[PDB]
Amino acid sequence: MVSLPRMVYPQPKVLTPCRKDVLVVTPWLAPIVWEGTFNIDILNEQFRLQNTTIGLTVFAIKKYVAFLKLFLETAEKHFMVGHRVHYYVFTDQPAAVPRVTLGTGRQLSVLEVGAYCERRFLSEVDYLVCVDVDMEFRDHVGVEILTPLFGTLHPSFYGSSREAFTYERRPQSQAYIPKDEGDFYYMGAFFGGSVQEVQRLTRACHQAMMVDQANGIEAVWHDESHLNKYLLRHKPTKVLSPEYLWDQQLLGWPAVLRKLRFTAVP
Ligand SMILES: [Hg+2]
Ligand SMILES: [Hg+2]
Ligand SMILES: [Hg+2]
Repeated sequence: MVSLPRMVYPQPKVLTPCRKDVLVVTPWLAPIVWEGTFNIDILNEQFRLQNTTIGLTVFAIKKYVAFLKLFLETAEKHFMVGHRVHYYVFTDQPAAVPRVTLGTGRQLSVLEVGAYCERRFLSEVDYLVCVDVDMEFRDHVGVEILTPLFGTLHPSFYGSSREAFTYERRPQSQAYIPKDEGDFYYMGAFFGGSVQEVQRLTRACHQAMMVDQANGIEAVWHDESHLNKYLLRHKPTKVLSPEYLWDQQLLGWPAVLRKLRFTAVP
């Protein structure tokens, strides 16, 4: 909206790719976010000028409440630092949520479950980021991921052929995807977008899972199977590389990953 201020940074080189070892744009022209593809100063300026607020949601039930301290402490060091952040922790144990110190412009809401409106999200944040709690941030996760709708490449399948993707393969399921279809295998543990697009996705997923239930079938990878069907039919406007969802104990640290940003806890 507003003009960016004068900024000094390296001139982009038209005849010089940022990365030659990986695909940085999908065939529907959505950027695939890898280290080296973005200038975070330009993006930070663009998003701050819009006074962007990012909501980060996590479900922590039963034993999972134990992961909240590290998750939030590391989010404080690496997630959207400099921007407005609203954490939404859905838990069955409100009194067990750790007292974590937050930087300025950041807040946390605890929502008790068994149960208990979506309209709140529309008025409180601009973007929603949905992740799992048994994780920790190890490096920068910022506005470079923000877009109307994004999915993240599952770390175990980014180099796999589509026939190997663990999509739901039974025609009887609403999440069904035949062997000759599919762009990528997205992990269900890290997706997001504008509030409107995220609610559209979760609403579609919920409806599809109910149809399957009534039909006596459960998709091979549950919610993740449906997320993949949804993103196959509604292409994400950005796709995050595995830098954003990794498991070093299980997969090591490949040369193609210049940074390990959000990882599974051992
Ligand atoms: Hg969410
Ligand atoms: Hg669902
Ligand atoms: Hg979904």
